[PDB]
Amino acid sequence: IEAGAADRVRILSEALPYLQQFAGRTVVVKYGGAAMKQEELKEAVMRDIVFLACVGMRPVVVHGGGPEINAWLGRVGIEPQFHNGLRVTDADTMEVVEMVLVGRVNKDIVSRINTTGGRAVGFCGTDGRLVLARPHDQEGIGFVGEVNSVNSEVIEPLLERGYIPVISSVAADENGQSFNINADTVAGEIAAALNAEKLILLTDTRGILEDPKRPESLIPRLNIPQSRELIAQGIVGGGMIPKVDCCIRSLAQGVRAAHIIDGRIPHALLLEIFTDAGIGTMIVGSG
Amino acid sequence: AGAADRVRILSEALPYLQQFAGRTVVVKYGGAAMKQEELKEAVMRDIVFLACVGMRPVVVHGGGPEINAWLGRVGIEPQFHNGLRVTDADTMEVVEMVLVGRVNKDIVSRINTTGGRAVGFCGTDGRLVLARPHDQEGIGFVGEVNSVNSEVIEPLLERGYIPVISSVAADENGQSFNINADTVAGEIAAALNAEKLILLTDTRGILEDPKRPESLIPRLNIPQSRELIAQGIVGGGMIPKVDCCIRSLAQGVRAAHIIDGRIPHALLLEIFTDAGIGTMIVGSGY
Amino acid sequence: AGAADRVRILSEALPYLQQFAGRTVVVKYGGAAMKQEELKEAVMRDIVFLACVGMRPVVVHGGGPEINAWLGRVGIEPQFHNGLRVTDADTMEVVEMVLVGRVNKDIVSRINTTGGRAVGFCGTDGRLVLARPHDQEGIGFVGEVNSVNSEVIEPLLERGYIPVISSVAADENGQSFNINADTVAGEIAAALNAEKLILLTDTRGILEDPKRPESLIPRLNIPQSRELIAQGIVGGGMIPKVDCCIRSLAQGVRAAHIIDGRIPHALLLEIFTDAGIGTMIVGS
Amino acid sequence: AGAADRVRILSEALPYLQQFAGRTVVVKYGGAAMKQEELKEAVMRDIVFLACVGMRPVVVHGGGPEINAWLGRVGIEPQFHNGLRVTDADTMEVVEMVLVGRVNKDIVSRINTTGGRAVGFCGTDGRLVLARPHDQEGIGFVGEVNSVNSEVIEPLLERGYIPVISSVAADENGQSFNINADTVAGEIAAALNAEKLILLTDTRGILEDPKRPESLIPRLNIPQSRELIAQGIVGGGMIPKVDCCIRSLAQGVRAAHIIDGRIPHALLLEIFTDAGIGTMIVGS
Amino acid sequence: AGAADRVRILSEALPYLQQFAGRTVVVKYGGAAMKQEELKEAVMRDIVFLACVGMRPVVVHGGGPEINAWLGRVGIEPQFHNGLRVTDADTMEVVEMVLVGRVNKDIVSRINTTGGRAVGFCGTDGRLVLARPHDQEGIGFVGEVNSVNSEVIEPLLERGYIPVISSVAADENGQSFNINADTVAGEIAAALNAEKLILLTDTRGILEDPKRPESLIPRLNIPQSRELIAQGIVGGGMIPKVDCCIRSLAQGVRAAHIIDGRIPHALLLEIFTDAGIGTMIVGSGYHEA
Amino acid sequence: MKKIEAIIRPFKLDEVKIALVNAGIVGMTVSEVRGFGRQKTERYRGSEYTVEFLQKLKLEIVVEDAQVDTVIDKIVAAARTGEIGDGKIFVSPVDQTIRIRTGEKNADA
Amino acid sequence: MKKIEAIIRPFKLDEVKIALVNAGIVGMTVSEVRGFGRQKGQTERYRGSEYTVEFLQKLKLEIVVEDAQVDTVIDKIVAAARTGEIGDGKIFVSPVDQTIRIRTGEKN
Amino acid sequence: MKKIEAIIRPFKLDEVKIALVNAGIVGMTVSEVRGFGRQKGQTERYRGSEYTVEFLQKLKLEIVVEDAQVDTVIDKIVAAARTGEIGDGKIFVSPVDQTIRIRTGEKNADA
Ligand SMILES: CC(=O)N[C@@H](CCC(=O)O)C(=O)O
Ligand SMILES: CC(=O)N[C@@H](CCC(=O)O)C(=O)O
Ligand SMILES: CC(=O)N[C@@H](CCC(=O)O)C(=O)O
Ligand SMILES: CC(=O)N[C@@H](CCC(=O)O)C(=O)O
Ligand SMILES: CC(=O)N[C@@H](CCC(=O)O)C(=O)O
Ligand SMILES: [Cl-]
Ligand SMILES: [Cl-]
Ligand SMILES: [Cl-]
Ligand code: NA
Ligand code: NA
Ligand code: NA
Ligand code: NA
Ligand code: NA
Repeated sequence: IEAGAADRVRILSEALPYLQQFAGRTVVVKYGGAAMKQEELKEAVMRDIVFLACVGMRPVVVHGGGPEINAWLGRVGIEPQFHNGLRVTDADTMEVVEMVLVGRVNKDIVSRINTTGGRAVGFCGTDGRLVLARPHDQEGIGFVGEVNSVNSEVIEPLLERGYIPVISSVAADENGQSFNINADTVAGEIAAALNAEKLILLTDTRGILEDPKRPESLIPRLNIPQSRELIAQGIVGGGMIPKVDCCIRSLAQGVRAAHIIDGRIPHALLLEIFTDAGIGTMIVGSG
Repeated sequence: AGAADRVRILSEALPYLQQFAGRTVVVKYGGAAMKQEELKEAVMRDIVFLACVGMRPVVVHGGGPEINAWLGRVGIEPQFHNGLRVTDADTMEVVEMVLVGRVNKDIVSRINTTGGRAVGFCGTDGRLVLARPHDQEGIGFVGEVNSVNSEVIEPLLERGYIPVISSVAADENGQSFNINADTVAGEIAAALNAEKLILLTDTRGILEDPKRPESLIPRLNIPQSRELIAQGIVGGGMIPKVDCCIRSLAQGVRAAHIIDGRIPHALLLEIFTDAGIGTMIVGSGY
Repeated sequence: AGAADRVRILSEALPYLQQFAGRTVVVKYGGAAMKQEELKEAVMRDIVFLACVGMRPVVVHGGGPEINAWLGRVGIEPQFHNGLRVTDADTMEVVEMVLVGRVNKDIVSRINTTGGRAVGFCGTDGRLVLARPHDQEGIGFVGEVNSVNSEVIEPLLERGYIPVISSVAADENGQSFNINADTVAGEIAAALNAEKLILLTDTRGILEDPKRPESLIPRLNIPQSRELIAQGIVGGGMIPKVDCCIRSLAQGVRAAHIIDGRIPHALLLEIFTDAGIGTMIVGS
Repeated sequence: AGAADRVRILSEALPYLQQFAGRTVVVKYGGAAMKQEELKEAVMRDIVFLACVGMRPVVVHGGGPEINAWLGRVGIEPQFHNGLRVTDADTMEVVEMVLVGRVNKDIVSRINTTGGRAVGFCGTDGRLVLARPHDQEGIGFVGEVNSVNSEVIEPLLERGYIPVISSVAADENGQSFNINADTVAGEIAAALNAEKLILLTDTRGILEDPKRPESLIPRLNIPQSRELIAQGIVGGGMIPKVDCCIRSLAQGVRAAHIIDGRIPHALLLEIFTDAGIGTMIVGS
Repeated sequence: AGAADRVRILSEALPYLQQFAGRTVVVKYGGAAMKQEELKEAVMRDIVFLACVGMRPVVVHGGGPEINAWLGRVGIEPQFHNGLRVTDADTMEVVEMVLVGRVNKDIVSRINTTGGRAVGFCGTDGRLVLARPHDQEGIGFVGEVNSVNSEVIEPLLERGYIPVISSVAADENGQSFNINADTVAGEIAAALNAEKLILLTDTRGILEDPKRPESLIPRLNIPQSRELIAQGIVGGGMIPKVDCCIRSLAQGVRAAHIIDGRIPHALLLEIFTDAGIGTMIVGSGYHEA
Repeated sequence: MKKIEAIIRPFKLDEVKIALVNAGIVGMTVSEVRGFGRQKTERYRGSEYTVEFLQKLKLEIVVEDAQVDTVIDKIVAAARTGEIGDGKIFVSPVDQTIRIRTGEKNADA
Repeated sequence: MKKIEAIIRPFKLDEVKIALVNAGIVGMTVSEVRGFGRQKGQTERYRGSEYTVEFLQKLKLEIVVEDAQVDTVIDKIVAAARTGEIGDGKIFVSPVDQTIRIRTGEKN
Repeated sequence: MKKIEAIIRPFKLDEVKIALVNAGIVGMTVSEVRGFGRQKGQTERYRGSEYTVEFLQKLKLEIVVEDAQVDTVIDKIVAAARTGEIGDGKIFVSPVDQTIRIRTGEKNADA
């Protein structure tokens, strides 16, 4: 007997163990692909990030934005070019990359978090030398960078005070030249720097499948040697290789867990953190 | 794929989580919520939830029924005058042992195993509450709150602990006094400048027409509450509860809630839902 | 022994160093100082100097010319109504990309390589500046400063970082707005309770007689500034600059300077010399 | 329309200011720098400059000549065993009064009026320096530094004060001892883990050939310095100075400078110029 | 058994220890307390005791007799104009050397070896005291306290050190001035918002009838003190001491004590006993009419 | 022309302000104040007090003679809790009012 | 009916309060204030320092009283707050038209 | 005899004080105050932000003066405190019956 309607409450109460498990922990999310393209997914990502902060965790958003860049390159008469995964980026292209990622996309994210009620602060690597860039090993592709160093001093106090850093993947040379860095690898390095509990890559895939020709042979949990074996067996292929490499490289530096998850589904973040639903593969440095 | 959407019931909770971020909530835990196992477990889970989610719950409690049981075991007969327990020297000793020793540690213990970090006090610990004798005379060592000093518990609150406070407090000379738990809860709230005082009660809240259940008044202010008392609409043991709310609101507590502790998860229902589990009384309206 | 000296000059700077110890200085960096390479390099060296010597520089900037160049590259036409840029949805997107993305990071980058530690914001970062639509209508997404929240930048200032702030800020609902950089600089100054607001300008300061370029007024107060406006002695695009100074001074900024950004090391010349590179306006 | 363009010079000082930002510099002030009015005024100006510009100057001093004057006024004859002052009970009383009471407060006083904030200690204040008797017997109350406790001065340094330390320190039982000011300076430097120890000296530095004015050795390391001693190229009263530098470097002070205090602004010349006012000895 | 109801005494001190927990006490150390060895040792032990037990002692001192001895050794003849020392350029130099150099470090030194941690200043250190010339002209470099800045010693106090302050302070241009140590003690007390100012003196306190002890007045307030001056009951060199107390009380110091430094452990006797070693003056104004 | 000082409970500020603005009241100052107004005890942050000073707010408005009664009613209604410590209102004469930026004057009673 | 404002030395609050309560004075407010009052080319001592024209921390004490009570209340304040040193403060007396208790509505 | 209360912009204190002292004004108190003077259609700027109806930090300056001095004191305050921007403040003039110096007892009930 006898009143009331929603029990949001029982579900709320059931979230306790998960809330308890990651209290105060740092979570670095690489936001891109479909989660960034489609409006519904994008709104949910912003709501989940705000949720995480509000509930006592420390979300960090890292992003790039290939499609958005392509659109602007088109508007200026430049034709998009790629060399095995990485964007071929000349002086002219680099200017646009910078303007799009730092100026437009970054402030779209900060802006949305702000109106959802979080307090977001947008950086690129060059702000406070958060990320120092060096040229990527791959020659002949212009100003594509590798992360030479990360200095988290600029964002740590902000994190302690409850702000949500939103970090674009562009970073300056030690001489001031901007470089285009792959956002996954920036996310992994920030995670390593922050000694993060989780690195989460929002991805256009279901995770890692053991058999591609068998939709949900989804591998829930892998460790490093196991991941290596999958690469060597070609089970992990194409554009999944750099993603796995990025996870391994981050885990080896002490990040507790790396998640390659399906950003194509609404609320992917909350689904990963607070559910046992199979939205992706966790890769760990342990067991 | 996938089965539970706990997730979107989670996402919908956001505005409520945002609304009370960092805010202090003083809950007076008693009655059915304390008697039945089902409700007791939920109360502990709710308190732990509030802390975990960034709010600052404070539990205040008494335990009339548990006292009665012990008095019976020692050959003392329970006695009451107008709501308050007639407590002589002998009775006071038992009251103290039950409330401070047994009931308090049951609450602290349960929060601890639920994964919170509770610390149990009574008024005499760090002079949290200084007692003076109650105005009603001939009822023995029944106390009124003479002063509250929150210095002992706020650093603990800042650090995320859950204070659990029993309603017993010492005289300035060391004599224990039995204080009504509602009024202790109200004064702690006032001291902490709390966002909410919430009384877990054995009633639906305040009914406008006591003969009709649907007449539950969701929101009242002070003059309105006074007007209900004067009209006899608020009566019996609801009067001291309303008085305690008014007294607390006047000292700057933002809102007081008289809610139905007989229902599982009453706390979460009040904080995070628009369900009618009680009456909110505010110092500003209507 | 002994070549340059170089030390006497250094020793003579003491009273100026002493005078502004720990003080906050908000510099609006624009016009020629931003266009020409020599001046630009000197501005960055001066900002780094101020920090390094114990003061608290804050750089605020816009960048009209560099916006124009990009608008051109995308087939959009530059358009202005009485000083303010007419900025539609499409234009606003480019304004944002240029100011926040390109110009802001050029400044941050250069300070960094000069040896300072710069951090670049726009109004929307941490809600540093909340925008509202400008009173002037039919000019699109031109903003006014609705509120400033300095909480995001002062711990950074405490720690010795140089905030570099672009004049773009979001609406309460997330819509970007284009705000005039002088007015942003004035409001940041007011928020920070700054010692000085300095506008780097393409003029000598305020002249008593426009035909007589040696007629520079070194010091003015508010009522005096108002009289000059009313007499037409201050005119054209000098009016909004003076208004911005007055508005800032009334909120408690100690002094406002309209100085000549066309001259190398304008900043140091103002702070550490008695050279006439501009007009100081004070609240007394 | 410029004039005293002190500004290029000021801008050029940036790399030096950057290089020693926040660093601690312990200066032993004595000799001609302390005797002549012009030099003295410049020393005080340079110390105040260093603090004001973000560094952490510490002044350590003795004052042999001043002591001699007072001993004369009281009918005591000055006496020296090789380098060190022969100081009996009576002499020690005067040494204390002169160094702690007169000379120390002259320095503190002048820094204060130049706009710094100086605080004067001797070793006995807060047990900054605990004295033990010097190894050399028969010379009375000459001390060595037994221990240094920097706890008393480092909060003061953190708050921007300029400690001025006289070289007198008490025994563990309360007896004052006279310590050589170079060695006190070196030990304070070691305690503070100082960036530099600078000795203001009545010499050009260390000459590679005492009779070649431009033979000034600009930079030495420890084994090199040892070699110069063993070859007699460093002799007389330069030996203890070099020893004191070596002793200090071995404890972790980055660089020790023996410089010409006879020249105005010696301090700034060393820190902010590449002029040859002395020899730097390093632990590298 | 004992010999050990040393405890009973220790336990009885409790209320006094409770009363002044954490409080600041500025003691002007001079006269016989400073001359005789037994009294001197006890003063240093009492100061160390106060700190160790949680209070915050500050020692302020001059040293007229010591100065006289040194003036003599240099061929200078001591000279006074009604209380204040006539101090020319030459005399000023010696005053400085004696008070700052010799006497101050004797105090600091002794506290240190008794197990406290003393730090010695004069007014010029950190501009603790800024001097201006005294109103009385023709007496050379005698100063008045122009300002006090306690920023230099506050943190030291917070950290449990015992400041020992000599009464010499510089002009704003750098010239040393000789200030009366009572008045320096009173102004430091005011600056520190001290609980007590205590003057160690060569008198029993204030006697009601001076040609008869002990008409010792235990407690006075301001109007009452003024009354005693106007009636001549407080006279001679007691006037400036009372003036200094009044001046300090009016600035918010809770109580001023003129006590007998001639008796061993005068300080503890005052703080922890109800013994009559002096007169307490408080800032109230109750005198009847 | 009259000055109205109302000593009020701090939490009541916003409610009283809203009532006054709605009654057409334009200018207003608040200051922090401690007070006691004792009939027989007052509660404050949980404690009982008799004669000690308790944190309250002093709200000051200047108003036309004719507006006085309704402004009082408005304040009383907005600030009352019915518990001891509710505060007091004082009415006193004002001769003249000057706006600093315009120089504009005013004289009523 | 009169308002009495007394600017006083902060440490004097308790003594003045006690004098007023004993004189039968019931309601009272204090606020923190800075002031300067002095002449005639003569200095106020505050926290050890000399001041001429700068604002020094004082307390403003306000009471409302019956016309007949004014003189004895003044005497009472003067006697309780006086030290005789510069900086003792001032008392101002001004008219009050009306008094209203907020909880009862009772006019005076 | 009149009391003059001036609500002013905090930074203006020193300039107003100097103007008053020079006008021969002797005694003076300041207190910290929050205020709003809300001319509708118009917001006040304070530390960068726009405000309509919220309380903003100001200073309350109080002097007691002779009837004859009132007009020139007002002029002096107005001239010293004005910026021309909204938020400049207000001056109130009210009667004072009597003045007593605490240390001397000297009462001013001017004629
Ligand atoms: C080097 C490189 O390819 N950078 C990416 C950045 C975008 C992202 O990582 O999402 C690019 O498209 O230019
Ligand atoms: C005085 C009094 O009646 N105390 C209550 C305490 C329990 C409660 O109120 O919850 C009692 O039962 O003794
Ligand atoms: C509104 C407006 O015109 N903004 C400027 C940018 C900032 C500035 O240059 O001051 C513009 O040129 O678009
Ligand atoms: C021991 C000794 O000779 N001390 C030095 C004082 C300190 C110094 O100047 O080095 C002296 O001449 O007495
Ligand atoms: C001015 C003056 O008389 N100074 C004192 C020293 C300080 C003191 O002992 O009071 C003196 O005898 O010279
Ligand atoms: Cl009341
Ligand atoms: Cl006076
Ligand atoms: Cl206005
Ligand atoms: Na999971
Ligand atoms: Na609800
Ligand atoms: Na200048
Ligand atoms: Na050099
Ligand atoms: Na005593």
